[PDB]
Amino acid sequence: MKSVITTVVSAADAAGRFPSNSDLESIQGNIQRSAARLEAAEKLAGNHEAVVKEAGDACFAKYAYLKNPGEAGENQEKINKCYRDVDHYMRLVNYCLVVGGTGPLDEWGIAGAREVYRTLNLPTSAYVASIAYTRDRLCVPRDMSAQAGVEFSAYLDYLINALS
Amino acid sequence: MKSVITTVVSAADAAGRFPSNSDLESIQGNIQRSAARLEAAEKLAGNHEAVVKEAGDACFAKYAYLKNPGEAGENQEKINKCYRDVDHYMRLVNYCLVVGGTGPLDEWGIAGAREVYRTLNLPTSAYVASIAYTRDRLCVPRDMSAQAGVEFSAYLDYLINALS
Amino acid sequence: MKSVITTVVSAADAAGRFPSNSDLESIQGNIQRSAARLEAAEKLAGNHEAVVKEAGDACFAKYAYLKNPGEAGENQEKINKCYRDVDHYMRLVNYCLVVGGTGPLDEWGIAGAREVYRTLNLPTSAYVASIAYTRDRLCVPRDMSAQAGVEFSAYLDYLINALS
Amino acid sequence: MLDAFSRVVVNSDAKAAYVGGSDLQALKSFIADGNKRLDAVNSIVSNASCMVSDAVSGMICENPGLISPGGNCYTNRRMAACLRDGEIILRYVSYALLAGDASVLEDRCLNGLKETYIALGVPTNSSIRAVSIMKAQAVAFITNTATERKMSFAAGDCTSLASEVASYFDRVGAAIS
Amino acid sequence: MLDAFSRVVVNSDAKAAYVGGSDLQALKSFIADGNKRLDAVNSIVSNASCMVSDAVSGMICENPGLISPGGNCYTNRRMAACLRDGEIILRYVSYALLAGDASVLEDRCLNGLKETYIALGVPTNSSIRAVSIMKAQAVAFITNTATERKMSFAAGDCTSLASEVASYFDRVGAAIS
Amino acid sequence: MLDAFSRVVVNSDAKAAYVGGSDLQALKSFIADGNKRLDAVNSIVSNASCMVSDAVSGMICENPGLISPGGNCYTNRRMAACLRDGEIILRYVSYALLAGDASVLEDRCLNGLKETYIALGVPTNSSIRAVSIMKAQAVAFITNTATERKMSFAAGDCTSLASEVASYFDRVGAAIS
Amino acid sequence: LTLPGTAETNLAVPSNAVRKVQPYPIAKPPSYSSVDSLRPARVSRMDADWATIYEQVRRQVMGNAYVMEGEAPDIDVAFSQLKGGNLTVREFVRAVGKSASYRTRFMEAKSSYNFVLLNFKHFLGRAPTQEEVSTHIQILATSGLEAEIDSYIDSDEYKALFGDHVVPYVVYRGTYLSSERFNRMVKANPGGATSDKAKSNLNMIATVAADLPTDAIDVMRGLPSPITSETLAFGTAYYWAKVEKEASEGRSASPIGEKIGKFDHAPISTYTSLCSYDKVNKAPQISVTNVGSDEHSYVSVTSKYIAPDMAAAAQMLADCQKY
Amino acid sequence: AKFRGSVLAERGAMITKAESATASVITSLRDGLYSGEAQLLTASGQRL
Ligand SMILES: *C(=C)C1=C(C)[C@@H](Cc2[nH]c(/C=C3N=C(/C=C4\NC(=O)[C@H](C)[C@H]4[C@@H](*)C)C(C)=C\3CCC(=O)O)c(CCC(=O)O)c2C)NC1=O
Ligand SMILES: *C(C)[C@H]1/C(=C/C2=NC(=C\c3[nH]c(C[C@H]4NC(=O)C(C=C)=C4C)c(C)c3CCC(=O)O)/C(CCC(=O)O)=C2C)NC(=O)[C@@H]1C
Ligand SMILES: *[C@@H](C)[C@H]1/C(=C/C2=NC(=C\c3[nH]c(C[C@H]4NC(=O)C(C=C)=C4C)c(C)c3CCC(=O)O)/C(CCC(=O)O)=C2C)NC(=O)[C@@H]1C
Ligand SMILES: *[C@@H](C)[C@H]1/C(=C/C2=NC(=C\c3[nH]c(C[C@H]4NC(=O)C(C=C)=C4C)c(C)c3CCC(=O)O)/C(CCC(=O)O)=C2C)NC(=O)[C@@H]1C
Ligand SMILES: *[C@H](C)[C@H]1/C(=C/C2=NC(=C\c3[nH]c(C[C@H]4NC(=O)C(C=C)=C4C)c(C)c3CCC(=O)O)/C(CCC(=O)O)=C2C)NC(=O)[C@@H]1C
Ligand SMILES: *[C@H](C)[C@H]1/C(=C/C2=NC(=C\c3[nH]c(C[C@H]4NC(=O)C(C=C)=C4C)c(C)c3CCC(=O)O)/C(CCC(=O)O)=C2C)NC(=O)[C@@H]1C
Ligand SMILES: *[C@H](C)[C@H]1/C(=C/C2=NC(=C\c3[nH]c(C[C@H]4NC(=O)C(C=C)=C4C)c(C)c3CCC(=O)O)/C(CCC(=O)O)=C2C)NC(=O)[C@@H]1C
Ligand SMILES: *[C@H](C)[C@H]1/C(=C/C2=NC(=C\c3[nH]c(C[C@H]4NC(=O)C(C=C)=C4C)c(C)c3CCC(=O)O)/C(CCC(=O)O)=C2C)NC(=O)[C@@H]1C
Ligand SMILES: *[C@H](C)[C@H]1/C(=C/C2=NC(=C\c3[nH]c(C[C@H]4NC(=O)C(C=C)=C4C)c(C)c3CCC(=O)O)/C(CCC(=O)O)=C2C)NC(=O)[C@@H]1C
Ligand SMILES: *[C@H](C)[C@H]1/C(=C/C2=NC(=C\c3[nH]c(C[C@H]4NC(=O)C(C=C)=C4C)c(C)c3CCC(=O)O)/C(CCC(=O)O)=C2C)NC(=O)[C@@H]1C
Ligand SMILES: *[C@H](C)[C@H]1/C(=C/C2=NC(=C\c3[nH]c(C[C@H]4NC(=O)C(C=C)=C4C)c(C)c3CCC(=O)O)/C(CCC(=O)O)=C2C)NC(=O)[C@@H]1C
Ligand SMILES: *[C@H](C)[C@H]1/C(=C/C2=NC(=C\c3[nH]c(C[C@H]4NC(=O)C(C=C)=C4C)c(C)c3CCC(=O)O)/C(CCC(=O)O)=C2C)NC(=O)[C@@H]1C
Ligand SMILES: *[C@H](C)[C@H]1/C(=C/C2=NC(=C\c3[nH]c(C[C@H]4NC(=O)C(C=C)=C4C)c(C)c3CCC(=O)O)/C(CCC(=O)O)=C2C)NC(=O)[C@@H]1C
Ligand SMILES: *[C@H](C)[C@H]1/C(=C/C2=NC(=C\c3[nH]c(C[C@H]4NC(=O)C(C=C)=C4C)c(C)c3CCC(=O)O)/C(CCC(=O)O)=C2C)NC(=O)[C@@H]1C
Repeated sequence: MKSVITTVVSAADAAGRFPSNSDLESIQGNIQRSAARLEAAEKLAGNHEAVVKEAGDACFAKYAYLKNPGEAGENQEKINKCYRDVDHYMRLVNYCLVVGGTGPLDEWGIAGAREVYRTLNLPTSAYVASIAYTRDRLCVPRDMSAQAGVEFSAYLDYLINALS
Repeated sequence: MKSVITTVVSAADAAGRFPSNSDLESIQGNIQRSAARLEAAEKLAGNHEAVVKEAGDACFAKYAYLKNPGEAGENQEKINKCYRDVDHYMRLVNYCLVVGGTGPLDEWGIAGAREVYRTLNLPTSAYVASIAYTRDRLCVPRDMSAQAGVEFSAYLDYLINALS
Repeated sequence: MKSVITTVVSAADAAGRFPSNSDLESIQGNIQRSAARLEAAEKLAGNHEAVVKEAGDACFAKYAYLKNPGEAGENQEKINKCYRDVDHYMRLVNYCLVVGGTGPLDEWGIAGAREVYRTLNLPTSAYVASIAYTRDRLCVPRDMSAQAGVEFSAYLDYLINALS
Repeated sequence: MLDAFSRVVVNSDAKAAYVGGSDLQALKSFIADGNKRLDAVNSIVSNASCMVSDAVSGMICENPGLISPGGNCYTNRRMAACLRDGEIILRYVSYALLAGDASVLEDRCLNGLKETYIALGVPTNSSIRAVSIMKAQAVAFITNTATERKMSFAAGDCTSLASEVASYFDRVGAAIS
Repeated sequence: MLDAFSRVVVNSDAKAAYVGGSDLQALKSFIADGNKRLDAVNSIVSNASCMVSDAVSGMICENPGLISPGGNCYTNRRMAACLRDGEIILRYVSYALLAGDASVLEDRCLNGLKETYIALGVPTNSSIRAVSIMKAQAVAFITNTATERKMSFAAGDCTSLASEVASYFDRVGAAIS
Repeated sequence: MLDAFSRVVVNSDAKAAYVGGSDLQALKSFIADGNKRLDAVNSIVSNASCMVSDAVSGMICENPGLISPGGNCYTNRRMAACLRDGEIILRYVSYALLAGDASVLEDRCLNGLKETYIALGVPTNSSIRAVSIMKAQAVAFITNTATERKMSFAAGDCTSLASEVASYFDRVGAAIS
Repeated sequence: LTLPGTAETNLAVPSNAVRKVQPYPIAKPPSYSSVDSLRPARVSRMDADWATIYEQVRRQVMGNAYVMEGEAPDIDVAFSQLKGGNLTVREFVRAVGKSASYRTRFMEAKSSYNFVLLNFKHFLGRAPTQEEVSTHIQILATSGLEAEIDSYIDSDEYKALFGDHVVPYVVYRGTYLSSERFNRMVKANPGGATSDKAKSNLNMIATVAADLPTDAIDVMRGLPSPITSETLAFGTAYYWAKVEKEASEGRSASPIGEKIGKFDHAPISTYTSLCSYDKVNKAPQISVTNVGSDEHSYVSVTSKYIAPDMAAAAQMLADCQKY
Repeated sequence: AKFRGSVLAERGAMITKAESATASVITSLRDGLYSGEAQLLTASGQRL
């Protein structure tokens, strides 16, 4: 959605011009970066259930007060929706690593979150604690490459800056 | 300030163009009409003490109730305002014959007049009878010429229609 | 579409006012002018085969480079459209002397003319070479009267000033 | 705005005087020389594209530091804006020649041109030269003494319109100074 | 609005699935012939003013009743809009060749073009001839088989980029008929 | 509005000169140390909501006369409008760091800001302290000498980017004052 | 009331604390537009008088309101300061939109979707998209009436098209940002004697600007174009479709049958269960309340309720390989 | 007209080539070429 390609074919469309020589030069930078972030997305796609069951309970280790009766974890089935909420964010991190920008994160996960989590009383501080843990469990030669770990970590703290 | 010259130069300025042939020949109609309306303006200028005293008492000879107490005429000066208020309306008709349009009658005599006389309780029907006495006074070889009297009649019942 | 009549009934419609004594005076000027422009419209509409044949090759005697290969009129079907392109413009001058304004020349001959001739690579200087030949060819007592040739030569350099 | 027929009725409105036959003889003589005024706007607007382009090219060829980099008529965007600025001025003069007084040149064009050209950086002394060439072209077109163009006129004198249109072109130079 | 990378993630959000590894080598092959996609858009947009003038005037020469009084390309006012109408079409099919799918073509140009043209009087089966001349011009440029302008490329084969740019020109004729 | 490459070609346009081998070499070093510039923007925009919440609350702990009534950051409404005021300034600085000069910062953020804060009564000396803590925060993250967070880079010297970002933050302080 | 020279109020960007009023009106957009040569000219502040300006504000910004001589005294106050130089005609339509006369005939008498559709017609002279609707309808839930009107006038679209000295009007551009942006502008803006007053809901553009599909009906677009573009299409050819359209735009027929919601039903002879088609899919709607001794447990036979055709997916989706 | 159209590019290109030679012989004469002791020892280099 908000990729490299759509942000230059919509600026050509609003001025009413053909794709220029500077518009093709932005797609040239999409060539050299695609080796880094599609091995950061292929790594996340085959490892996704392991990384959300270790970043999901980093919320509950840190914020353990929200398992009391009266809070956002009353029973067992809310905690399985609490893992379902954090598996949705890792899918959109995987979708925004394929596309090349923050397209799927902005239109599907960020927009509307200020009103849903406020009215359903789910704390944004305890969503950030699940995303800040998996940013810091990454070390750049073990899990991926060097620049694969940059662009995986670049879309994670964009989500933390959006939610806080 | 609304004649045949200022309606074509404020219509060509709105489109941003030079005075073309349709603008140049609508002022040809201000050449072959001005022999009549400048004749009828000269007869109004040299007779304006006479044609307000034939006409201004006609509102008191017909709407006779205004000279009663608690009314629009109590003293001689309020009657002397009424021969002054109609002499302004004969001065502006003299202004319309020399300009060649309905310029000074709109900008000085008609605009604002409906929310003056409603406030000050002056009847507009007692204005019209002083104008409509003057409209049927026209005797076509006697007062002015035959084509001078047509344009003199036209500005008088534009004023009646704006006061009706 | 742009006349003496249409400008004064659109200035009245924009204010929401009646036909006053101003715009009645301006169509008086359409009476004294249409004796003189309807014989320029009559002289053009019975002599138009001769006046576009001798104006078309005043273009090609000034610009003989247009008959070269790759240029604007390079074969006989493109030379025949040039004499059609000139005859289209002389017919709209005949419509402007009948209407009495620059109406048919504006919306059928001039609007979009700069877009078409820059896309199809037609020189506008070789269009004004055909129009300004007929402006200078006109003799004042021979071809028409004096004031028929004032009106004929005024719509010709309306067309020159819109193309130059 | 105001034409010559209604300039004399705002003077009569300041004393509430009926405009009679004393000051009408100036204004009956307006319609006597009324065909001469209509041939004089026709000789201006027929040659109006040649008058604009010759005036700015004579301004360029007498001050050629406007074409130098950092000049004001430097690029294509600024030379086209000077040609567009210069045909506004010829348009609003020919309204005021057709009306009779300059009450539309002063309110619709010149009211706020001096402080507009200072905030833009337009040189004012070159703008006097572009309208003084246009003043010299206009008095050569309505007195029929242009060297490369002759139009067909009736016989008579037309020097009281040439002195009138020189006063309209000198009001332009007095406002932007 | 969507490129080829966003097409496969709105196909995999519908299954609630991650974009894995077998749905990437059809997308890593998009990047590998990515320099030929960039040369193919460049050879359309370079000689594109010759494309929309040869297509419209070659549509005129096969139906010369659009030039007759009553045709829809009669005056200068309508011919200037027809040459402008044709280069919106060439603009949006080069946005769709650069991106890799026709979602900016299907949304911002073709959704509502049929009801625009029916309400305005445009002959909708003479407009398909101007798009089908433009399809023949575009596949002769990105296979370097034009007879009057050759361009300089590397050696190889672009017959699948020419095969999908014909599939965007066919989508214009199917949204208009 | 401009970047570092178009700052070069507006200097050569003043002399009507071709930009060639003398001052091409200053641009070939801009491209060569160009991945250093893109890591340095990326570290600013990744710590941006901690960085603006610490510089505004750092301004409060310097001067606690803004929490008393009569203060300008007194209310709950004015604390949100100051914490939004300070992240506009961070957003236009990171445009100017990514571009290469401070002409996006002059035209779109600092035009009329001095006249706004005077007419609002926003105190000037408390605002320079708000961007000075943002200046000390910016040079810590892009020389990687931050005490609470360390990011992974390749090794080398980036001190001339950190001397360029402090000239952008000193441009904001000089125009507010 | 403010000051005898002001160009902008309320200080939304910092660059209006230094901004001057424009000395001259802004030019037209520089694309071609063959339809704009068949249109009347722009009414601006410099060329027109105050009889032309107050009529053309009432013809575009107020629709056709039929404002009487005593009613709207608040617009007479804001016109008294327009003539004094205290606010521009950009600020004069901001005072008109935040007045109580604009509220009582467009806000509190129309609907909520329908209020946003008229504001693009009155202030911008076009019709929105669905993404433009849903950002202007959040301001009517979280910030009220006056912050919604302030987003049109302070937009970038307003100041490029009209600026400070031009009355709003229907701009014909040539190149549009989508082809559906053209023919929804023309549909929303017809000519004389139209007056969106007792048209109590639009209901045709209220469902066409709810889909980025459903390009609307071409006889609502061939109608309000300028003539000499639609002669030889309106003798008696498409003319009768215009007659039907104007009898069904007035009285406001709902498009649940023909335009949105499109269920090709079965044949009539293939069922013959409950006899006639008039009463075929009727089943009763029963609602009880059970509060004390005031209930009115009224069973009504409701109408032909149709399949949602959107809530049935879900079906063949929630049970595709599952269930 | 067809004959000129086919030879216009041939003719202007051969005139540009003849003037590039004159410009080269003038900068070469001033640059010290043709002043050598081996050029003045010939009879055709004395005429030049
Ligand atoms: C450059 C160094 C340079 C010029 C460019 C040119 C500018 C210039 N022109 C005049 C005088 C006139 N120009 C006229 C215009 C036209 N003549 C025509 O017949 C056509 C229709 C039209 C456009 C070419 C006219 C009529 C005049 C007046 C002379 C005359 O009677 O013919 C001036 C002098 C103005 C002045 O300074 O008073 C200048 C500077 N001249 C250049 O030197
Ligand atoms: C001074 C500018 C000229 C000049 C002018 C004279 N014109 C005379 C008569 C005349 N002129 C026109 C042209 C004009 N009238 C129109 O209605 C229109 C178009 C709508 C135009 C362009 C006409 C029709 C007439 C005939 C009327 C008549 O002859 O009375 C003229 C004769 C005296 C006079 O009418 O005042 C003069 C002197 N002649 C010149 O030599 C200079 C260059
Ligand atoms: C501009 C000249 C371009 C260019 C364009 C090409 N045109 C191609 C084919 C083509 N052109 C026309 C129109 C032409 N034929 C006519 O009969 C008439 C007039 C009556 C005209 C103007 C047609 C009909 C076609 C064929 C379309 C089809 O087959 O469906 C073309 C491709 C084939 C070819 O090379 O001829 C191109 C590239 N050619 C150029 O070099 C400049 C850049
Ligand atoms: C958020 C925690 C960031 C972060 C920010 C940094 N802050 C840096 C310096 C700094 N911070 C403050 C405010 C703080 N000090 C106080 O005394 C009070 C309360 C009264 C507060 C809230 C001040 C005053 C300063 C110093 C300003 C200056 O030096 O001119 C800073 C630079 C120093 C350092 O590297 O530690 C940074 C990077 N630090 C982080 O890592 C997270 C992401
Ligand atoms: C880098 C900081 C350290 C290091 C850390 C260790 N990580 C260990 C296990 C581990 N790490 C992750 C997250 C990681 N795996 C992924 O698949 C992805 C995303 C693609 C990420 C960021 C997870 C989920 C786990 C658990 C098991 C696993 O999947 O690998 C680990 C083992 C200790 C343990 O069992 O917890 C260590 C020591 N290792 C290093 O070499 C550098 C210093
Ligand atoms: C006489 C036939 C009427 C009549 C006349 C009165 N008019 C009074 C005041 C008045 N009239 C005007 C309009 C007048 N003034 C102008 O300047 C012009 C046009 C240039 C016109 C037509 C104005 C503005 C005013 C108010 C100013 C003033 O006080 O003079 C008036 C006095 C009203 C009062 O004192 O309450 C009278 C009596 N009223 C009549 O009884 C007959 C019907
Ligand atoms: C024509 C319809 C009749 C006729 C009528 C009479 N009018 C008489 C006197 C008179 N008329 C006016 C108005 C007139 N004078 C003007 O100065 C102007 C406008 C500029 C007009 C319309 C006045 C002021 C007077 C009084 C005397 C005077 O100053 O002229 C009149 C004599 C007495 C009377 O009945 O009012 C008659 C008979 N005369 C005719 O011969 C035909 C039949
Ligand atoms: C002759 C002196 C010219 C010249 C003329 C050519 N005009 C060509 C095409 C053309 N012309 C127009 C405008 C004209 N057609 C109209 O219908 C009307 C108004 C009713 C006017 C004024 C149009 C719109 C077109 C294009 C439509 C078409 O192709 O018929 C033309 C053909 C160009 C081509 O083949 O591509 C020529 C050659 N060319 C000359 O040599 C001098 C400059
Ligand atoms: C030419 C090859 C065609 C033809 C074209 C005409 N199109 C006319 C007007 C027009 N076209 C569009 C669509 C265009 N504008 C856009 O913004 C987009 C998509 C983003 C597209 C595709 C619009 C919206 C309009 C009208 C609005 C305007 O012009 O401002 C047109 C003018 C009709 C007339 O006035 O006579 C023509 C002639 N018609 C043909 O005959 C051939 C087949
Ligand atoms: C098919 C349309 C052509 C053709 C295309 C090929 N191009 C090949 C390589 C190549 N192409 C470009 C042009 C393009 N890339 C850009 O980045 C930009 C501007 C931003 C443009 C205009 C470049 C730079 C390269 C270099 C890559 C390289 O050589 O390593 C190519 C080789 C295979 C490939 O690289 O994919 C082909 C086949 N060749 C043809 O013969 C048809 C006509
Ligand atoms: C906080 C660290 C400051 C401080 C900030 C305040 N700013 C207030 C309002 C305000 N700020 C701007 C400028 C900003 N908006 C932009 O769009 C751009 C760039 C394009 C910039 C730089 C504007 C235009 C406004 C007025 C709009 C508004 O009122 O929201 C503000 C609110 C004032 C109030 O109403 O109380 C505050 C508190 N003030 C401080 O004391 C510290 C130093
Ligand atoms: C008259 C004695 C009729 C009658 C008339 C009513 N018409 C009402 C409102 C109305 N009429 C028009 C059309 C008119 N206005 C225009 O601007 C144009 C053309 C340019 C025309 C032909 C419009 C547009 C409107 C609504 C505008 C507004 O609200 O002011 C009307 C008002 C209805 C009401 O409020 O009750 C009436 C009563 N009704 C009759 O009974 C006789 C037959
Ligand atoms: C009457 C007893 C006075 C007097 C009044 C005049 N006021 C004139 C124009 C005018 N007045 C205002 C201020 C008014 N408008 C407002 O919105 C508010 C407060 C919210 C107020 C107090 C404005 C803005 C204007 C200009 C707009 C307009 O009405 O045209 C005025 C017209 C002047 C003229 O052109 O002749 C008058 C006569 N003047 C007096 O002599 C007494 C003291
Ligand atoms: C939730 C209980 C429903 C459901 C709701 C959705 N409504 C969506 C959009 C929408 N709703 C309205 C009507 C409402 N909004 C208003 O502003 C007003 C009054 C002025 C009313 C009555 C409108 C007008 C709109 C469109 C504009 C907007 O976004 O608010 C909606 C979004 C659809 C989408 O784009 O995906 C949803 C999901 N849908 C459900 O499934 C449950 C049953």
